Amino acid sequence: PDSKSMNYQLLKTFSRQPIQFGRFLARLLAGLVNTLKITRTSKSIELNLRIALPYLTPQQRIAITEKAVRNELTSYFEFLSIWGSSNSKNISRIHRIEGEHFFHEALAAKKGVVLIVPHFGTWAVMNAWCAQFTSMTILYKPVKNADADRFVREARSREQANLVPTDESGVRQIFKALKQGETTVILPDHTPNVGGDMVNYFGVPLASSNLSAKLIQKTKAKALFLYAIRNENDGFTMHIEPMDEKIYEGTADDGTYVIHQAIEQLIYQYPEHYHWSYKRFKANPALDNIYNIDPTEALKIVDRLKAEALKTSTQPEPIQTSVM
Amino acid sequence: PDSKSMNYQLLKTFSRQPIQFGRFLARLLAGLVNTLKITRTSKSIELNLRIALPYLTPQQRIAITEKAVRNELTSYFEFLSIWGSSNSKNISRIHRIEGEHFFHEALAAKKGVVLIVPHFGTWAVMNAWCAQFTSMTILYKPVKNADADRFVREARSREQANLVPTDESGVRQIFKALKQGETTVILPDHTPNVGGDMVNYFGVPLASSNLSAKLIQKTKAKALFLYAIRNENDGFTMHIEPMDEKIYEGTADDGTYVIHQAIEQLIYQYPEHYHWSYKRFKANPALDNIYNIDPTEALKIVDRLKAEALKTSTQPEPIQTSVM
Ligand SMILES: CCCCCCCCCCCCO[C@@H]1O[C@H](CO)[C@@H](O[C@H]2O[C@H](CO)[C@@H](O)[C@H](O)[C@H]2O)[C@H](O)[C@H]1O
Ligand SMILES: CCCCCCCCCCCCO[C@@H]1O[C@H](CO)[C@@H](O[C@H]2O[C@H](CO)[C@@H](O)[C@H](O)[C@H]2O)[C@H](O)[C@H]1O
Ligand SMILES: CCCCCCCCCCCCO[C@@H]1O[C@H](CO)[C@@H](O[C@H]2O[C@H](CO)[C@@H](O)[C@H](O)[C@H]2O)[C@H](O)[C@H]1O
Ligand SMILES: CCCCCCCCCCCCO[C@@H]1O[C@H](CO)[C@@H](O[C@H]2O[C@H](CO)[C@@H](O)[C@H](O)[C@H]2O)[C@H](O)[C@H]1O
Ligand SMILES: CCCCCCCCCCC(=O)O
Ligand SMILES: CCCCCCCCCCC(=O)O
Repeated sequence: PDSKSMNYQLLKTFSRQPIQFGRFLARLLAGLVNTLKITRTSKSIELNLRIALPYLTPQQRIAITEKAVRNELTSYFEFLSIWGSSNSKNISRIHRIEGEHFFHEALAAKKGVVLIVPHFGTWAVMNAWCAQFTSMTILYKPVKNADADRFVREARSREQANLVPTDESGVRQIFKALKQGETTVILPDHTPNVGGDMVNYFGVPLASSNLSAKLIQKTKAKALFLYAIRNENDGFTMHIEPMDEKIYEGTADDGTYVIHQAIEQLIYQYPEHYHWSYKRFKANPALDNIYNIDPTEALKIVDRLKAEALKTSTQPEPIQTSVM
Repeated sequence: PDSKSMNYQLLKTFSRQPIQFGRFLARLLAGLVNTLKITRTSKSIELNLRIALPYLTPQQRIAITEKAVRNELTSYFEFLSIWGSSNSKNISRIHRIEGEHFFHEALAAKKGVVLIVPHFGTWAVMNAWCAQFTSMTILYKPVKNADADRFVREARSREQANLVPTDESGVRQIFKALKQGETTVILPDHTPNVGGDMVNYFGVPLASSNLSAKLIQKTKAKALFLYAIRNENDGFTMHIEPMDEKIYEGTADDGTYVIHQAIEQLIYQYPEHYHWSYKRFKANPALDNIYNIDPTEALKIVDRLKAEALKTSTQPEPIQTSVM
């Protein structure tokens, strides 16, 4: 009787679509199979977990890898439902919130609020809820495909999000919004398309955005660390956590490192909910090709590198922050 | 602008489903990724094409393999739409029919009609159309999953198909229906679960059903060879072709071989429309593990085997039909 290798509701919904729908979807899936994109993604997830969580045993690593594949794909289907739904419904999708106090307090302080959202869990579900208490200005990068871009921006417009370009005009508009006491959402854990700073990530110096830290340290806005995880029964639990006050100290690179620590701790606790498909660890000049070589050699290069970042740090010369 | 890496209608339909739908579908897809079923299927398609069409060049073989992956997946989504639709709509899905004359003539003869349908193209689309001219009795094997079985049988009941078990009681009911001048549909190109006859298939002796030939040679029913191919624009072209009269001669094994020839010719003409995922070539005691070993060694074993089936055939002893 081995089970739920389909549901009848599923089959009936697919069955009621036009033939064109099925043909287009099959062409999409087949394109994914024929170009090996699915295998490539699975292997990048596996390598990333080997890099960041080297203490897992082979068995634990298999369970986590399989669950992370499942969970990230699930998150993206969930995003489809979220971006097809009204604000009311998306708000009612939040069943439990932890740390709401810090959000309302940060809004009371009227110094601005920077919501720091890693690519983790079902993060797109939080926006509707946040939006009922504050205006939000958000960096937006148009999706490469026009129809998808279209869809996403109906979603964001329904949320009343103020979308701004991912360039210095968008950054200026975010500074302005924070000055007025409003809110922005930054996902800080991808590699910037242009620039910037070599900041350690799981012990590996990686080129990293400084945006969060620059906004926070200049405006003295409050920084909150946010994430949402699906519940056993169709709901989500949202978590709001204040950023360590160290984030205000030092250079933007120092604050960036504090954000990195928060991300690391979240992953350590919930490794199966991080979105591991992204090829983050390529962002070092020694690591440009680690997703394209033999996984074991890749790991040896990474280990060499983490080994040098320690002594060059006790050493007074800035080896690891030098960009060439 | 590279394109139709999604459509907006697609995204909006997925977006309007409940969150449960997305979670269940992602769990399904992820299960497929995590158990390597997708890679395994792709490799079985590739091996089957190497076995049956050894004259293809590597480039031609890649184009055909990719198109066959696309086309079989497309066929199954099309089956979903067909089995969710009314008879009227499914009939209007047939835009062009070739050889309709032979079908109406076979019904006029009132000796019964056996429709021989390879697993090819979009074969499930033909049933509704056939059903408006004749009653149909069909072998049915319950789908392993209960919900899917459910769905499929609403589809067949709406078609007024008389489903019968895949055992000798079903065979007796099909004989009875043919005696009355009615029609049956047999898909003859899979390996039987129990028995039977070593019949050459692309030069390889494979255990094969004899059902079609036994029905046809006893009842003298007319045998028609049927297949449907999707058109450029959302329709399908159906093809009805009389079976070579040799099918009436000799043993059931001889008639089975005539069906095999018809299938071979259809594949030679339309290799991209055959459903190549099925592991048909395992059905020989020398070939039990060819989908699980190195593809080149597999092909060497197959070539050895086709090499012996020739001389043992000119030789008077029945080497290849001996079942042990
Ligand atoms: C219909 C097929 C089934 C549906 C599921 C398809 C999964 C598609 C995921 C492909 C890989 C991720 O694809 C990537 O997703 C992110 C969101 O994370 C998009 O990001 C886009 O939306 C987010 C949030 O509104 C913005 O912050 C971002 O600026 C914008 O570019 C990227 O533009 C897209 O390239
Ligand atoms: C100029 C920096 C030099 C260092 C680069 C070295 C190698 C890079 C390692 C990982 C880089 C992956 O390269 C690319 O980065 C961009 C921009 O962040 C990603 O884009 C992604 O991040 C941005 C920022 O949150 C999101 O708006 C978007 O949803 C997402 O898809 C691309 O999906 C990825 O293909
Ligand atoms: C919701 C996910 C997306 C939908 C697409 C899913 C593709 C599923 C295909 C899996 C592999 C094929 O799965 C197989 O299909 C054939 C039809 O060809 C089914 O066959 C079933 O229906 C046919 C026609 O009504 C009958 O002749 C047969 O007796 C019956 O068992 C098998 O019971 C099933 O095991
Ligand atoms: C007892 C015969 C001894 C020879 C067997 C030697 C190895 C077999 C090689 C290929 C066998 C594959 O083994 C199995 O055959 C059965 C029955 O036909 C298939 O079942 C399939 O064929 C039947 C007959 O049309 C369809 O009703 C059904 O839709 C389809 O899924 C299974 O999908 C396949 O898993
Ligand atoms: C610790 C692993 C590196 C961080 C980057 C993960 C972000 C996932 C976003 C999904 C995607 O766009 O591919
Ligand atoms: C010439 C290749 C062998 C014939 C069997 C193909 C039938 C495909 C049915 C699809 C499936 O059930 O896996």
